Amino acid sequence: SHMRSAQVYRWQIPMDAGVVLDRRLKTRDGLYVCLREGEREGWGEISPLPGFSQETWEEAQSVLLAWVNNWLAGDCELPQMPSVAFGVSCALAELTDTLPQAANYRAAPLCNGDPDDLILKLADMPGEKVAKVRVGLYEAVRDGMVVNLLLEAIPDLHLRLDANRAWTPLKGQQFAKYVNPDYRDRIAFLEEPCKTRDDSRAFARETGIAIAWDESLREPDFAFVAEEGVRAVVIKPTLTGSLEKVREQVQAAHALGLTAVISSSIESSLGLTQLARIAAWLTPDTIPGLDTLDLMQAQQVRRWPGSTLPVVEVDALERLL
Amino acid sequence: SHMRSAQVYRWQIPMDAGVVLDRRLKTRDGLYVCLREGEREGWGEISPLPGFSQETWEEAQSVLLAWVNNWLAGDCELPQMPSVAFGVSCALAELTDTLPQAANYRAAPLCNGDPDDLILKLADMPGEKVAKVRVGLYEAVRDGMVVNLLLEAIPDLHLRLDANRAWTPLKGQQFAKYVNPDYRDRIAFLEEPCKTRDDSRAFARETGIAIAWDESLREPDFAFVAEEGVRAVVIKPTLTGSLEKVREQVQAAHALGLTAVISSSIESSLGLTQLARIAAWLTPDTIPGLDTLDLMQAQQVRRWPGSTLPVVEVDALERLL
Ligand SMILES: O=C(O)CCC(=O)C1=CC=C[C@@H](O)[C@@H]1C(=O)O
Ligand SMILES: O=C(O)CCC(=O)C1=CC=C[C@@H](O)[C@@H]1C(=O)O
Ligand SMILES: [Mg+2]
Ligand SMILES: [Mg+2]
Repeated sequence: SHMRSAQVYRWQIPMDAGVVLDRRLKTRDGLYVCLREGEREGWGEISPLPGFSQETWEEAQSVLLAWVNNWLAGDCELPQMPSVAFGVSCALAELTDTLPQAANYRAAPLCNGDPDDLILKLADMPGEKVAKVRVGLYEAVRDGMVVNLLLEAIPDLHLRLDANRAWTPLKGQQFAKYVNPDYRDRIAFLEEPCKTRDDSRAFARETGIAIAWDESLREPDFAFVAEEGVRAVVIKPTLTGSLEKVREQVQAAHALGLTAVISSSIESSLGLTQLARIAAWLTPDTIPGLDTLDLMQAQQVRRWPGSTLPVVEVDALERLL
Repeated sequence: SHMRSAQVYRWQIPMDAGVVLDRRLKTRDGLYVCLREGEREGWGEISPLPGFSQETWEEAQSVLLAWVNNWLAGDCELPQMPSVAFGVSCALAELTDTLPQAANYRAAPLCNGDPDDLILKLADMPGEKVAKVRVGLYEAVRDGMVVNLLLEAIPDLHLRLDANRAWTPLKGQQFAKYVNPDYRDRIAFLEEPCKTRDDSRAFARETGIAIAWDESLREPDFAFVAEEGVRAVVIKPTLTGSLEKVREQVQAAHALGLTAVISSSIESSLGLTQLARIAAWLTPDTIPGLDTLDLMQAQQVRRWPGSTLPVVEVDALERLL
């Protein structure tokens, strides 16, 4: 039986109180697609992220439904709208059993709070110690002092930092000055230190601290480039597009000797598990940036193994078809 | 002096009689941009190709002029229309002296006609013997017999072939059957043998004859993929987009162990010389597919070294600004 059918689900997941993204997030709104052909089915998540995605939830819903209406009649071109392309391409890959299963469902811990308490937490980590910490909220001196404390405390810690383009050149300098140069190599990367990319490149070259691009990847005219100081790229599939485009970006990063990190756009557990599979497959030696499930009050449909959050089943979701 | 100025030229170059592309081409219509900032200038060619480019000459002219009007005020986003993106990005690269100069202005000879006469010509070739021959005009038996004759005649010849998606699986088989399996390795690649890409992939896997993608690269949803039988990709910048996108595609091809060939879209001598520079830079060990200048009755502005065609100078071209 080659018979095609499909369902599209619309949903809202309550966020934990206080989730910040410069702006608060109360609810995660999104969509699932389920595609079926004969005995097989595949799922994907279409959840554009407010303030990051160009498209809204409602625009994505429209494009998704139109795409599904075509697919039901036979193969068609992928959507270009990135959230929809991501979710549909994932569902297609599951249908054909070409998105691999994974042993490991990994995430770099996203950490905040009292520095000493974090030291205690990170020292008890098994395996390679990688954690992600936001910078650029406090002043630069405080950030540099705290990073230095963490790195001095745990000799095998490697920190990913993210300034979300907060800094001027001077603030980047004030930060770096407080990080012991003998530890700077264990900043695995600092995402988007400065307001402009040229200022970020100068920060990297001048301080020796490795940077990564994140927001930059979605800007018009971005190109993958090997350049002194850039050590990594952060690929957020929901903001990027198809699974194949994601794969092309990982490949581009690796060809240039750059680390490619698969990272969360605050997807539901369904999309997060798929990101975990993408990471285990395409970036097997890079822990992905997926530690956002614990910002949410529930899982849906597909479980992240080990999570104790309650699970909303398919039958409780709103159906559009 | 950081003062910006620009000129846009519109032109028509008469083609030699009988140039075929399933359809005749009388004239090559196109555009140049010249960008100047202080003491520096850069040039590029914007010449969409009828039947291949989505955009027309006139649509490209519009987009180019609008882009130039922005650039004159300061840096802006590149055009997305591929011919315009190519030409503008080339001009920008020249402005900053980031499109390298080249020693060699190379092209794989594009050959036709009596097989024996071609044998004589190719035997007198200095250096590595690579030539390109069209297939799929004659019947498949004739094509296979002639390819076999050429390869048997010249032991160090490597042929690039192009069927322009002419064949069914059966025609591909009729062709292959007449090529001695001991010589098939010296078909460097056969571009687009079959009407569908799946049929082309099966041709490659089943006959052992390497294929290349050309037209496929510009189709929606193309992805760069290592797969048995695909050995090369043909990148035509005018049909592709920016110099940076071209560079990304070469990089993608090389990461996958594929040959990347920079190829002509029947540009004027100006654009062809730039393609030659792109090839010497990005694909230093791959002779580019640039042997189309001798289809044209004149060069303009920039000379291909060694050509005896007359040169139309800048002062004879129509100016739009
Ligand atoms: O990359 C990760 O480790 C987790 C995801 C993450 O840090 C982010 C997800 C979405 C928006 C941003 O707040 C933030 C980032 O800039 O990387
Ligand atoms: O690639 C080359 O060697 C020369 C250019 C070439 O063969 C082509 C240019 C433009 C259209 C096509 O006729 C043809 C091709 O399909 O590669
Ligand atoms: Mg980031
Ligand atoms: Mg071709």
